[PDB]
Amino acid sequence: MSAQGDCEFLVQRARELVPQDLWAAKAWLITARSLYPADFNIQYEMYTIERNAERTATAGRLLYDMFVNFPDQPVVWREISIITSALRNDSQDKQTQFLRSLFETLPGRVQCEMLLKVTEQCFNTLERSEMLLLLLRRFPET
Amino acid sequence: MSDIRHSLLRRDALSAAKEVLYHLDIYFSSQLQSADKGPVELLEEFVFQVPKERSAQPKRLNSLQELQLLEIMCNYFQEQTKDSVRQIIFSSLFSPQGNKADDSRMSLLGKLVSMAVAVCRIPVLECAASWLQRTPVVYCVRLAKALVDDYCCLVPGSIQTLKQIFSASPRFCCQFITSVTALYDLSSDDLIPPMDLLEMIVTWIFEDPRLILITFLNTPIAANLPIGFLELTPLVGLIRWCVKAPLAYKRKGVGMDRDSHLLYSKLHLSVLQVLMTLQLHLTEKNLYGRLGLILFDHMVPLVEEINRLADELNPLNASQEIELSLDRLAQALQVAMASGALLCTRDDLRTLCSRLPHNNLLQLVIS
Repeated sequence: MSAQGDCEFLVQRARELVPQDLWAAKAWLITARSLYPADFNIQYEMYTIERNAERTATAGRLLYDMFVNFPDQPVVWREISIITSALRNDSQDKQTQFLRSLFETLPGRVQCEMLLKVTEQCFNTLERSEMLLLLLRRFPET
Repeated sequence: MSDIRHSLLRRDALSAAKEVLYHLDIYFSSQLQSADKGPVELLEEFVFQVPKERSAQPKRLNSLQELQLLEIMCNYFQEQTKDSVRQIIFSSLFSPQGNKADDSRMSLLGKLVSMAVAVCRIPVLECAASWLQRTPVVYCVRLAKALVDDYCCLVPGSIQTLKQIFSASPRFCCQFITSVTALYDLSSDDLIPPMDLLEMIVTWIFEDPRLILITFLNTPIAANLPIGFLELTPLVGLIRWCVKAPLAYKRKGVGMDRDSHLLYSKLHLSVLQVLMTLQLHLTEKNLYGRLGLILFDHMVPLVEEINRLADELNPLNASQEIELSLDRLAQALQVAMASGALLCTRDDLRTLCSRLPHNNLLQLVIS
């Protein structure tokens, strides 16, 4: 019922809204409602467009909640892998620190589940073992 | 007795007026638990520099004595420490009583309110806000427009003082937002908001949802008051102001005002936070009764005003602006529908879109 086209039009509007004030882009992105859970990747991209501490905190809350709601987007897995690698090393990136803070902000059970999912995805022995060790260090009860 | 009135009918800076006001306030406070028009009218006329006799000379004109009386009244009101007494005095002072100086008395009351705001008389400012809530939107909005024109047009700092007061008093901020929305009705060139006032409004959009929520939670709302008793949510005014960005050029040479689109759009973007806060306050909580929010069936009047005002060369000169305004109106309608502010079903505004310029945003609103 022309739902992909609406998402494409919203994406074009956001692309045109990058040059203008971010408040207008945020207001346009907020009132969509038609397919917001399906277009939550676009919402994640918009939240990652802003890089403020408050914006990153809101992103780390909302996008993580949506990813828990919709655990089928590979973008969520990519973000989880980036957050885990940011926790492991590469602290010089402020956005990496924001992702690490967002990951640590989640509950211990949720963080353990995300780390277990990453380790299951991590077919490599070294990466899976390092992720499991990091999860055990952060969460001793897991 | 009339002897006290005669003793208080001399000089324009006399403290006898303040003593009489304090005695009347004390009598009203004493009798409030067990609870006059004439005494309040006489006190206002004495303050308004109109004598007791209906057709006599003015009460000693103004000069510096009027300033001394105003300063004494401000000092008493700030230290009055009585919300009900201050509210009653403020309501009596700025009410239309039919005297020869009624408009001047209302203007002087607005001047004293501006002085109190500059003096940071927070309880007196709250009493004035309640009195404005107990006053017609016409006279109160005119007084607010006069005070805004007085302060904003001066040197920078008045906007800063207004923003500081808005941060301090949220009820006064909500009343000011409603008054500014009523003044900036997009009716004429004067309806275009001034630069300083718009800058203060845009800067004060960090707690606008919080101020709206505070105004809503301040007191339960009864049925529709006479022509508006300072309604908290002026969403229609902000939505129109965002839409009226090219209307600044349209109303005017032609291109006198065209740079205000971005600032209005930034201020309009706060409505998303306001919409989410209103949804949480009404749908999530037990406040889902009544019509959701303050609508008053004004959406149809807003659509009609948008259709009527946009006729000034909408086709090619302002095609992009018209389409953007249509998108903003669609976003406002979607926010109202999702947040429950507009309890009415479809075709209340979809039919109104027939007499508006065709855009993809019209189809999106319909969809």
